[PDB]
Amino acid sequence: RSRKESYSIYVYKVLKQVHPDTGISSKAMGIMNSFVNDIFERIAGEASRLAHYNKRSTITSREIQTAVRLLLPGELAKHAVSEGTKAVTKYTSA
Amino acid sequence: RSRKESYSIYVYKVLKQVHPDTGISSKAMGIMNSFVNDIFERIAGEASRLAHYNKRSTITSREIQTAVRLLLPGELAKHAVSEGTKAVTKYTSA
Amino acid sequence: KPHRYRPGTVALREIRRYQKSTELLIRKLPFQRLVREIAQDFKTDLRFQSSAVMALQEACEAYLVGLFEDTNLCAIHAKRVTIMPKDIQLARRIRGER
Amino acid sequence: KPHRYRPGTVALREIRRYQKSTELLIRKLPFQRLVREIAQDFKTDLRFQSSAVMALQEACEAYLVGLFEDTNLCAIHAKRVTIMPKDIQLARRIRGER
Amino acid sequence: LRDNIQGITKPAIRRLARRGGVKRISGLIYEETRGVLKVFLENVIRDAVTYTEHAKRKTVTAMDVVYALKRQGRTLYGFG
Amino acid sequence: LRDNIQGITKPAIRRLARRGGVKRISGLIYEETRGVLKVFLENVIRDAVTYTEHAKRKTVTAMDVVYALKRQGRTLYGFG
Amino acid sequence: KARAKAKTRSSRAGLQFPVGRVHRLLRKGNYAERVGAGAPVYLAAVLEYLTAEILELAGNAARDNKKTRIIPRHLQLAIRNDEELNKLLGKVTIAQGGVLPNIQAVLLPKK
Amino acid sequence: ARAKAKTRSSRAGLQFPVGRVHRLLRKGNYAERVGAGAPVYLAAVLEYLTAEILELAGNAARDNKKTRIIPRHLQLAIRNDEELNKLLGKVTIAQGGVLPNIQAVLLPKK
DNA sequence: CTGGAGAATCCCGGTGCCGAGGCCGCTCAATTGGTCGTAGACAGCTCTAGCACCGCTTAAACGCACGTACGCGCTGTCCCCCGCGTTTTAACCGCCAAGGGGATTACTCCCTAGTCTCCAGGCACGTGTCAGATATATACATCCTGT
DNA sequence: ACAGGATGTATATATCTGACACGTGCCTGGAGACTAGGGAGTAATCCCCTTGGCGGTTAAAACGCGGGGGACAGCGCGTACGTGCGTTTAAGCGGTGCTAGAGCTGTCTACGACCAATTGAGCGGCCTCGGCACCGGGATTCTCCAG
Repeated sequence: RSRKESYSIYVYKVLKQVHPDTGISSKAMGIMNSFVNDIFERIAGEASRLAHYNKRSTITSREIQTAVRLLLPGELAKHAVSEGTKAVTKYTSA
Repeated sequence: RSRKESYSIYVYKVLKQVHPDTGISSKAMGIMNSFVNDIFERIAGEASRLAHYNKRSTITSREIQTAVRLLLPGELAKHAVSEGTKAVTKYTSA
Repeated sequence: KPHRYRPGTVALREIRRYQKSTELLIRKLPFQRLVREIAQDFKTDLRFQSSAVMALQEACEAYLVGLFEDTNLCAIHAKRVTIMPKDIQLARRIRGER
Repeated sequence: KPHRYRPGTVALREIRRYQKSTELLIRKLPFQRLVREIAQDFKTDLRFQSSAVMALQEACEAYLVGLFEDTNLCAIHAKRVTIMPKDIQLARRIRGER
Repeated sequence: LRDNIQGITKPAIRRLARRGGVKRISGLIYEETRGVLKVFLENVIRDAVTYTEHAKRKTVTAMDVVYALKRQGRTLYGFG
Repeated sequence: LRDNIQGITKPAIRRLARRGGVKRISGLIYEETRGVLKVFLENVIRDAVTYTEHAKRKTVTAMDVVYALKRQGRTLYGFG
Repeated sequence: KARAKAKTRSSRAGLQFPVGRVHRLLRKGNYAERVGAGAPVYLAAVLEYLTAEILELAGNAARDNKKTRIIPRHLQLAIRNDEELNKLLGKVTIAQGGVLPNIQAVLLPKK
Repeated sequence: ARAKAKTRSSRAGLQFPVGRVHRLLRKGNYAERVGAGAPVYLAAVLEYLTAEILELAGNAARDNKKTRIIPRHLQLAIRNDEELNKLLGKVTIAQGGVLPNIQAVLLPKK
């Protein structure tokens, strides 16, 4: 056989975190999966282009942060940068 | 000093083999260099996505061919495919 | 005397109906036949997953609805309430689809 | 009586003049000051290569010329020859800026 | 298959316009809409069939369609 | 460095419209054009400054502007 | 042989999205020959935040639709009602999402 | 004793550098492996596109009574050719200007 | 400016059914742990070019005056599209059946990475010199007033 | 519809002039040669799942018709904008100087790849119940004609 892969469990965990008594259908779950894959690809591609422009061979949290504040608009970018920074600082301590 | 890279001599060779008694300005040569870089990046990125979609790790002449016929329109696509196939055949023949 | 709504009010009612709703507004089988005809123009004896034709229909309906929104904007810009092929052509020209 | 051209004829002749040429139609120093003023809020004491300001001016002029072409098409669509702010708004809305 | 563009009927185009908030529709709109839909469908299907031929496949999958769509700047959610 | 948008003069906007093939220009066009130019410049310069800051530089280079434009689907030829 | 109990990297970062999976995808996606340790953490945090924003707005759209389950229509309403989310996903079409209900003022009855 | 070196561009009958294209493919991390024929195919395509646009731009320069291609000639070549215009419809040529065209409604009435 | 008939829509209450979500077993992918090589951070020196200033010329912006033609409002007319009822048709759903090919696995082979050496293709620099702006003078080409 | 008067714009020559194209010397990055190993091409199988057909139901499409309301042509007018001119302003050119920061350049250290063992997170499959779809019945709202 085979074995697929999706963000379905993670999207469901985030949904139960933000709306504990709200469900989600398979079509909406697939749309969220496509959204996560799309934003992942956009951010990773912009970070790859940043690293290639700056003649760097590694993608760091700086490349991801710059890609996020390039692709995401306004308050969305600000809050995403804050979340990523706090997650990196929490991960470094642990 | 430093050492820069450009397609200037290749663009000039192609110009001379397509218009022997015709020159090109520095700004036009820079525009041609930017055009070659942009089309190279477009074709290579499309071939990269084609290889990643089919769970392949190598970009071959067929990935480049598919990318070309995905990116160039109409007669440009078929003429470029003809040129690439001819070049690959007469390269593998020698 | 039979009841008759004035021209436009039924149009507004179905505007509200089809903007509230979310289903595909094109019959599935004719669209599938159109898709297969175009594909056979491209490659002979192709096969389509049901999800492939469904994705094509979703995309085509979204494109046509957006194009009609821009077309309605063009028609209103000309102090008209009727969309005309000139409005579609202007919308596509500005979008760059021409 | 001094010789005068009718309204719109020297306008047409300078349409031809500015579509025949390629130079930048905005004065360099005011545009450079505008660029530095816009950039000053994003980052202070910021510097610009001369080629960077030239590239910004080229891109801005190309964008404005394309927007004016779309605006002219919008104005002609409404059976007018005078472009109006509503035409720019419609062009930007269809293009995707709004 | 032939003349299947007529399967995109006048009421279907009217419904699509109603979803677009169109109140009044000219009689010539339907043929124009069929033409523009044919052009859009031709572009998307050409790219999708190119993707299918690259995979040495004979079945056009939903992945081919969504890759073709996101190539045109018409990225679609809900199919992978 | 303030009010430098008025440096984009009415004759300059008129010349830009003439290159756009505009025969007649309303009087309110100039402020609207200044607004749209301000928005476009703000977007492009914001992206270019982000690229510059990621490089730890403090001079906006031509390549930063070109990358900023190419991100917005307005790629510019002639500066690298 | 006293190996410590495995802690997933998402738990170390305090995230729900998978840091290890994102790291593998970054490595396998041919974005760079090297991927930093904090890059998947930052990317997973950003993805989780954006997912949380969309899901919060879509759950709100399901609330006033008195539905306890998110459907594509709710996602479309949430995304197109939010200006920033709509700007982020302007070129994206959502299957079975519909459109925002809006009618131009000139088309309404003139009274 | 090594044989005489032959550039892969010469072996493929190309002007554009097959070796440089191969190195750029292997360094732009498009894939972890790059085939032997992929750089020569890409170089052939790039050389053909360069030849097409330079042919059209040189024709424009001749029509402008100039023997040197300038950005204006490249712009005219790109915008007049509808396929080349479709390929480069999102790019702006610096110092290229625009195509000379006036809408017929704006032309003098009588 | 409402009254009331009529049609569409919304609220509500009772089946029911299927898919969303939870549980379980497995397995493969993330962890951990340890090592090694090198990417980049970091300090330091250089020298490019970006910024700032000054003065003069003059092209361009600007403010004003005038007239005209174009935008816009109003009116008529007319015909095209909308609302609606009737007839037709083919979409849709359910079911069946067959076989095409997607897709998964095993084997092998050949094609690409990686190395080492070597040399020549291309780049930085320098230098004549010639398309090509740039001033003239000129020969029409249109524009516009007038008749 | 035709003179002709005037302003503008392609032609036609000198005339410098930077920018271009070509020649040189390096030097670093492709090319020749060889090896190893894993990616992929090929073959076999199997089982989704796609296609094709059939029949009944009925929702939707096609057709026709009456009419009203919106598109469009025409007219009037008045104001905003084009044109031109005199005046003002600051852009542009050409210097000059200076120094901030881009751009190498060498060290080294910390960080990321890679390998092996391990285990638990996540996926495939099963099952079940309740959220929502459907249906039927008022309650409500909006429409439109007639006052």
